[PDB]
Amino acid sequence: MVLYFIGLGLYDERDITVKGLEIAKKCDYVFAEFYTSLMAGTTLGRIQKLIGKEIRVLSREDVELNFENIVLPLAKENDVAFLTPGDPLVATTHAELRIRAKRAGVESYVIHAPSIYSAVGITGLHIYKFGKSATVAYPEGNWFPTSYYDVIKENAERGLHTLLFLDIKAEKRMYMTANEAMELLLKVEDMKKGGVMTDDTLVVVLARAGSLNPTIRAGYVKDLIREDFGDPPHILIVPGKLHIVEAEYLVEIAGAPREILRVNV
Amino acid sequence: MVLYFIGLGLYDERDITVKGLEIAKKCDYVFAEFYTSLMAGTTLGRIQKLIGKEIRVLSREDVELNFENIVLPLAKENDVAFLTPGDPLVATTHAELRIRAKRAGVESYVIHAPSIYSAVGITGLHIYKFGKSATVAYPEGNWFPTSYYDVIKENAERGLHTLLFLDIKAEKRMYMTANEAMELLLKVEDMKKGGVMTDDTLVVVLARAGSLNPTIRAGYVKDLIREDFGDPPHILIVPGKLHIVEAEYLVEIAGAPREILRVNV
Ligand SMILES: Nc1ncnc2c1ncn2[C@@H]1O[C@H](CSCC[C@H](N)C(=O)O)[C@@H](O)[C@H]1O
Ligand code: NA
Repeated sequence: MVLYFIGLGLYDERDITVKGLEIAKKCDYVFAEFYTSLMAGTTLGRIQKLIGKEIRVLSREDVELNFENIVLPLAKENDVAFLTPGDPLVATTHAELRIRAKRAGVESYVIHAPSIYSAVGITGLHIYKFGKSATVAYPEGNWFPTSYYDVIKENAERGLHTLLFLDIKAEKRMYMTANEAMELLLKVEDMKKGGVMTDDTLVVVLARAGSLNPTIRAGYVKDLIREDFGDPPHILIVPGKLHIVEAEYLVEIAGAPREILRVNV
Repeated sequence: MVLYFIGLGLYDERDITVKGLEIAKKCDYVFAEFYTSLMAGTTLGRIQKLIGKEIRVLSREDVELNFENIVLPLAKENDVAFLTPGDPLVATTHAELRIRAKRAGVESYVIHAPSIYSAVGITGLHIYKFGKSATVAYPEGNWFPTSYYDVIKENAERGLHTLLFLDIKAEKRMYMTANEAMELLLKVEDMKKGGVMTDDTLVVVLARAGSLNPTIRAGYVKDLIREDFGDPPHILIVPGKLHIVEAEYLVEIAGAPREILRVNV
């Protein structure tokens, strides 16, 4: 009579925690969703092969609207798992599902997994220096999202880094690139003109974290906006005031321009 | 010729990822450090057993001062593993170790694992609403550090949550409790009178994240300050103004008082 929210990690099926694999292996029913993020280094088959169970993949609608009609019911008489990319409660609304579980008299547990939210540490940027986070959403019709631009502004004013989750349309198989995010940022700059994002702004790109060779790059927008960072997923980071050691790492590991080593205190 | 930075996860020996365990098992030498943090739900013995390798522990001085003399030499002719609690490179100084590897002509790769930075998602608080993070340090002698107080003030002022790491004397295996942290904050409030921390301030406590049975509690300092949250480690969070969905979660899952649905939303 239990429901397990188990994270699968960043890139491939091996990013799952041992705890997660052992518990999933013994669950009667295994559900999962692959719309909140993209695990570029694996397939549904490989995950099934690793867990030894058939996995019923759910759509956003199946979850957001019928989680308690598709998953919870079985959880009352069985050990059920619900898998998700990265960590199941980071930058998703899956947390609210634990409430649905409670109201259906189902016990739920959470098994964490490596998340892009902490994996940003590989960029060399002090993780405690990150401020509010935001998402760069794809413009739709006449609707053009811009809130993420103000978030960057507020963080930068306080010298804090800004982590930018990039949009994803799983059904359309669309994964926003750091390039598309930079384009959208420049366009919003022309509108708000707050001097938040310009050709000379320093940015950091992390692509395919979790893989053995993620792409880690830092540089000025003017130089990175057209660079090829490889297959998605990508996140874009707008650093605040750098610490000298953050700069050295960006230069030594992310190929950033040597000149950023000279910080203006 | 290869150095692997492998994260051990949140609480016990099963919190390492499958990728990290397999790679660790294939390494000729395996180092670890338990000065940045400890794995409160396991032992060096249990981890050694799981990896099936002898694990040489390294002190803070071993890493910070002689990493290139103890670890890198061996990595030039073998596959070496360097294990750390949580997610690698989250501990402020570890990133520059990758620069040392580069200069020693050694290749390095990062194998991620869950970190408390993403694990706090289990509190039900939206991850994007967290602002700058801080650590609560014990006063001693004539030194009374209080920057963590200003961090809270600046985040809350912008409706952002503040993740507070509590002091730890790893070597002496001593932890600071959420209780002690709350007492310190009131003491600081009294000194700085900035109206940031009072008996009526809402806070969240997360203990033993990673365990299947963590302690998640939310309430006003006046009611939680002397509450027993159990064995360490403890994580204290000072939430900013809450979104209704966050409050409902704290109420239904963390046992927070209904009062928050009207007072803190
Ligand atoms: N391996 C990876 N590399 C780079 N960005 C990633 C990533 N995994 C997720 N993301 C980023 O996060 C977005 C999904 S947001 C959901 C995040 C997920 N629960 C987690 O814990 O990571 C993606 O569109 C992308 O911008
Ligand atoms: Na943060």
